[PDB]
Amino acid sequence: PTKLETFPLDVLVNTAAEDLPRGVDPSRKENYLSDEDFKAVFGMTRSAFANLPLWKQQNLKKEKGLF
Repeated sequence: PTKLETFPLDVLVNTAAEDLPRGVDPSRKENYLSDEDFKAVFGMTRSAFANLPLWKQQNLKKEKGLF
């Protein structure tokens, strides 16, 4: 599929739900971070993060303003 559009970390964290770009799945904001931002925010690979239980992915994101 087409490579996902990336958005700055500050935009994904600080945008009202109603104003979120239509192409962003609000439950998977991490997928729209650049690889650099994902690494800075989570400190692990995308696949390692995806292997954590869903509730743990969400809980980590909540504190980080991404869920």
